[PDB]
Amino acid sequence: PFLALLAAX
Amino acid sequence: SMVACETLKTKKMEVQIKKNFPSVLQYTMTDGKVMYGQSKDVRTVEINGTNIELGDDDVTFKKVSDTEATYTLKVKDEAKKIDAVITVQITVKANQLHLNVTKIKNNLSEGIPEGNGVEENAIQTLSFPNQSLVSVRSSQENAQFTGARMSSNTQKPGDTNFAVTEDTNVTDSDYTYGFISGAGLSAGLWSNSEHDGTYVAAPVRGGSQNTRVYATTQQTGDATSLGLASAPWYYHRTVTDSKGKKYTVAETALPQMAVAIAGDENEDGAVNWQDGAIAYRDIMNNPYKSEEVPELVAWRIAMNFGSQAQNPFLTTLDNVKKVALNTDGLGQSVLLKGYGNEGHDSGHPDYGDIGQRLGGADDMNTMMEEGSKYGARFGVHVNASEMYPEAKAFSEDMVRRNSAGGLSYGWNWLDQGVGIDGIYDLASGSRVSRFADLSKEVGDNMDFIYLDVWGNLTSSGSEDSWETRKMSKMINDNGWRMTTEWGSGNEYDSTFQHWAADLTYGGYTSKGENSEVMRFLRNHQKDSWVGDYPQYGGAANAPLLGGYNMKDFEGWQGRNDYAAYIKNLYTHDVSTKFIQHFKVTRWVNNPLLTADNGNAAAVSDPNTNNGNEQITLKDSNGNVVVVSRGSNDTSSAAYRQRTITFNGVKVASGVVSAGDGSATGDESYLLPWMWDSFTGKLVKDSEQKLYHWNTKGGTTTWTLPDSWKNLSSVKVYQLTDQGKTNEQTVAVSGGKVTLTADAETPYVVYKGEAKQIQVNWSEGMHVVDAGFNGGSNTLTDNWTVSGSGKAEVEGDNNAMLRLTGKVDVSQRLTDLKAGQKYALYVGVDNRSTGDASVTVTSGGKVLATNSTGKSIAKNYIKAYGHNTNSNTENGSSYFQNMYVFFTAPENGDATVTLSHKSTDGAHTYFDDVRIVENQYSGITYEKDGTLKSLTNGFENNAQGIWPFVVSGSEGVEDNRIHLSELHAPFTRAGWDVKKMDDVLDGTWSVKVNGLTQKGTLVYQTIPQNVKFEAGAKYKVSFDYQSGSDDIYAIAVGQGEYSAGSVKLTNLKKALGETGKAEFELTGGVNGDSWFGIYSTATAPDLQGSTGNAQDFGGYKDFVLDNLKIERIESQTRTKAEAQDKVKEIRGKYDSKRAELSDAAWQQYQDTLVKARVLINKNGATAEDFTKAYDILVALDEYMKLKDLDRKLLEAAWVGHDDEVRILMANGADVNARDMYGQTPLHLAAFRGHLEIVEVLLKTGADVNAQDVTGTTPLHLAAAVGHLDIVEVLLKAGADVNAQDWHGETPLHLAAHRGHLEFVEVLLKHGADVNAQDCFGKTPFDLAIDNGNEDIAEVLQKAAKL
Ligand SMILES: [Cl-]
Ligand SMILES: [Cl-]
Ligand SMILES: [Cl-]
Ligand SMILES: [Cl-]
Ligand SMILES: [Cl-]
Ligand SMILES: [Mn+2]
Ligand SMILES: [Mn+2]
Ligand SMILES: [Mn+2]
Ligand SMILES: [Mn+2]
Repeated sequence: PFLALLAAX
Repeated sequence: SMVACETLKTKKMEVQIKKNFPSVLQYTMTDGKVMYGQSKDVRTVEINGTNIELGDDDVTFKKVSDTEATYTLKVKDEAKKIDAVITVQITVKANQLHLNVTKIKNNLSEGIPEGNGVEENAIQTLSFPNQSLVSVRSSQENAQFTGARMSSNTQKPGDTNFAVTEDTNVTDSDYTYGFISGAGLSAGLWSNSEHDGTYVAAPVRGGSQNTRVYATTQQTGDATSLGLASAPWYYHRTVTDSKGKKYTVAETALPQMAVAIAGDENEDGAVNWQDGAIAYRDIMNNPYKSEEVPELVAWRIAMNFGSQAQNPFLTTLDNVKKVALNTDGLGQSVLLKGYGNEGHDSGHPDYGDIGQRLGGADDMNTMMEEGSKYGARFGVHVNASEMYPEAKAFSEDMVRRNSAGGLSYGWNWLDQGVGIDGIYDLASGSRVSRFADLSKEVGDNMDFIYLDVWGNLTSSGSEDSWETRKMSKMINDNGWRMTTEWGSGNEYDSTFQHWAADLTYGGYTSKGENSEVMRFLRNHQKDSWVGDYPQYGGAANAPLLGGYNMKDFEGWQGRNDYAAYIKNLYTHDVSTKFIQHFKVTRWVNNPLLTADNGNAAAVSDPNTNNGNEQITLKDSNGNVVVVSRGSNDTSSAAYRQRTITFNGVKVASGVVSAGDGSATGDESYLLPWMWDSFTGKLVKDSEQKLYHWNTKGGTTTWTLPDSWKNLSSVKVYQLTDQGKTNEQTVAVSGGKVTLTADAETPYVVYKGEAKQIQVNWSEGMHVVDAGFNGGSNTLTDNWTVSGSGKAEVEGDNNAMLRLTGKVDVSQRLTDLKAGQKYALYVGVDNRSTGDASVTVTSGGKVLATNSTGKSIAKNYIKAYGHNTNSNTENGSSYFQNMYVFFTAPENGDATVTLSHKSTDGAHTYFDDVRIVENQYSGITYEKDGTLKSLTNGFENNAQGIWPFVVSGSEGVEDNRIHLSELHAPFTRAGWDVKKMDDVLDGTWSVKVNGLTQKGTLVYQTIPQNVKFEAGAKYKVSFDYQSGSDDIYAIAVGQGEYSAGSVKLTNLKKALGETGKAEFELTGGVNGDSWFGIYSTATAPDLQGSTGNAQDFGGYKDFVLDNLKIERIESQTRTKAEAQDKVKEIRGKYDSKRAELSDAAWQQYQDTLVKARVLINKNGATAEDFTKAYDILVALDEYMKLKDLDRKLLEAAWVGHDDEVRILMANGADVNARDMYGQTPLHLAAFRGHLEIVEVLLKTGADVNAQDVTGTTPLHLAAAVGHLDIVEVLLKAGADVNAQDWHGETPLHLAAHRGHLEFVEVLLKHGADVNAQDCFGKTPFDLAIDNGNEDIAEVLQKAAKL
């Protein structure tokens, strides 16, 4: 998956 | 006979001089006004710092005539080793008195020993302490002093203006210029002294601190007298180089000084420094060739860099003719930055080495001789402070060394610069001999020298006014005008400063000369002042005299905007240059001078311009220009309002557009341009013209000058890159004219009809209008268009040839030497799938031809006119040079054709047809015209790194890739800390300097340079040197470079010993295959080197030479083998449609369909079957490696540790990226896999890999919570302050998510605690918004530690 916005909350 | 004084006389004055010393008692002008000299018995002579008082027996006097007297002075001090005989001449002419030391005899010396050896007891300095050549007293009416010192600071004036009172107390107070006034007379003191002293502000040395006047007070009875003397002079100065070696160097000139006594010269009713300043112009030094400065309306830089030949000399000549058309032939001054060797910052300090790839001395002389007919002056950028190993002047004696015996290193970019020993370069005769090398090549054609960096202490810790004076002299002695970099530098001889004329550089403290005294005296002689740049304030807020505002369009700092360049000339430079045709005679109400900044006595007048600033200027014909400020209050709109009158008539009015680009103004003007563009003489009455400019556009009415008052009409032309256009006949009524003008559009007004300036495009270039500068007309007059398609001249900036559909554009070649080998290259950007071609034909038959399909490589050459930031089409530029090679036929009949074959609607762009003599012969063909072999030792490259083109590893840049040149032993491994050879074979190689860890393509071949046929096999080999293991790699790809779609083979270290590389390549189905050099993510091994040795060592470099490309025989295949191989490939991959990208499947289907076309064509042969088979074998090795890449991303996400180690040994890319730009390391940090991460990092994984959102693996480790991973990443080299797409650093993400142990580790490793994200928030603010008070207090204590 796209980890960019998972990392962010 | 017994009288102890004599009288010298002119028709303007009589001067009493003392017989016992060269002293003046007083000056009496014809009207009876008196100026004192030295009223007291002062007979001091200083030699070598020792004051010696002379007695009656030490001086002999002789009156030569009524205008001259000679003195012989015995200056002796046994203890101080001084025994000299000084001969001094005093002469008078008009209101001037000169005091010259005509002879210096040293009784304690035989002279300077050969080779500038040390002269024992040399007379190094000489002066006459408190000589008081002119003086004023506190008892005189309006006694005052005005002085000037150097200031490059726009807020700090360099002047002082004060009353001379009983309390005035000064002793050897030094100034660049000093004037005294009192009792109806004024005078300045001029001296050729090279003394360096007090200054207001200057960022450098280099002659900025030259102060030549010494003011001293003394008691003359009841009054205080302020007297002016010369500062000390250098005679035989003893200097030391960087190795401790000593020299004695002779005088630049013998000591000279003078005064000029003025009355009320400007007839304004007051006698002050301005009257003395007018007279001072009659005795002052004048920089060499300063009389041409008012003519230099169009300054600019034409750049060349890194072997590319972006601007060959005959293209610069065409751009001169383009600017001549657009300005109606105003004078120009072109600075050739990169004229020599391989370009800018290459080959320093070989002044005589003119760039062979630019056309050499022959083309530079043609450009200068022809350019001069358009009023264009040329000059070259030189460096006397830094050199490169490749320069033939490079020697151990030239090398600057530090107190430890090590090299004094310079800048590393293409090569490592080494400082030049400035004292050795002067005292050995080396520098002057390299200037002589250049003089032999250019003769008397070149106008100026541009001396870079002089004064920044790179050549020595001195670079004083004595060194600068000697530097300017050797330059001026070859007929060259002096120009230099720093704004404050070289006050004595420079006519231009780059950091004064280009107002954007340096900031408000580092601009041109901020002095009213200096600009009053010399505004017409230099472009070294402060122009409009309002953000700097003070001197830069709308100076009344304007000031040069320099822009460029030929590659300097990537500058390419021709329209902005022309707009800027008209906005600021036409009026600035107009004002320079007059000399300042009066300057009152200067707002910059106040009692608080030492200018209480500054020249005021409430009856002039409402007590606001005003300047009056006059020429030698009595023409008067008056420049007025609307208001002296900087908070008023009228502070930036200026009116200019010429002979009482308004010629300009309004507010200029801010020189800093921040606000357009409203200024309009109708300036009478009365001068030619050569010596500036008045043109004949009928050839006289006016320039019209209206900033906002509109209709304005003007009174024409006196000689136009009786005309009944005028002719008005709009000036464009084509010359005079849209002729209008405008009526004159009562000597007035009304003009309607578009906003920021130039017009020229004549009394009657005017002819077009004659322009023959591309003289010497073997073709007419090679750069497509001749407008639409060029396709009718010069080039012949044929075909069903379309040919047009497109582009508002650098015009190009644009082709659509099926069309041919041809022109006959002229002036070729029959039987000689020629290269013909043209820049091409092809957006069509159909071929774009360049062909040379002779008598109908083809001598040479070449083609390109769709262009695959963007242009990244910053100094080039068509790089990918210049918008050829769709916000990009793919311009790359396409070559053909031919021998000029004996019939003398050769023609070049540029064509687009296809009939589609897509465009082909061509520009800059270049026919050059070239001896390259490394290409062999097959019968079908396809490639058999290509060899290149890089010894005959017309330009650039052909067959390679520079790639995007540094974006649009002055790329750190070029042709390296041999100069043993300095360029070879083993000299100093150097470990790599610059050159492998012959004199030239391709060198990459320090482009490590870019993770992208450095350079590549392209199909128009070397075409690989679909299915054909090729053997590629080359010699190389690489500084470390696996820092650079061979890349093989098809089409436009895409990460992941290239084959990489890491290259092993070859540091000091030449390695050999060889591989095979099968051409892709679309004919777009290529190979190149790629910068991996692997760190170099610096081998314990520190500082400059890390760069000079060669650990991070890559040299390539002796390239060989040859078509090889492949194992023959039958149609059956080809068909069976199709079934085999379809059996391996047809099922995997889901496991593949929608574009990866289309690439597979494309190759497969194309290979089947080869197999099934009617009449196919064994070659077609072998090609179809070899294509499928390459498709197989590609799909197999792509599977291992997505299997590595699958095994790094779920954490199958042993699959990850085997996959990389089988071929999988350690830096494989998914659809979001995420590498296996991005998945092994977000999921916590300590062992995976370490093995990945050892393999060559990019620790700072950014995904589509700029997120690194460290960002993900900090945002999730794995401290084991963080310590590994930071040890490997993770950037702790890496910012994602929202400006978030890993410290921001750790504090926002709630990780106390993380914030401490990151802070310890160097995380910037005050780093702001895109919403202005720091890591501290992110903790407060999320409820992490415990984190917030840790970051607060770190911010105030
Ligand atoms: Cl305002
Ligand atoms: Cl305005
Ligand atoms: Cl394209
Ligand atoms: Cl070539
Ligand atoms: Cl944003
Ligand atoms: Mn006056
Ligand atoms: Mn062009
Ligand atoms: Mn070579
Ligand atoms: Mn070089």
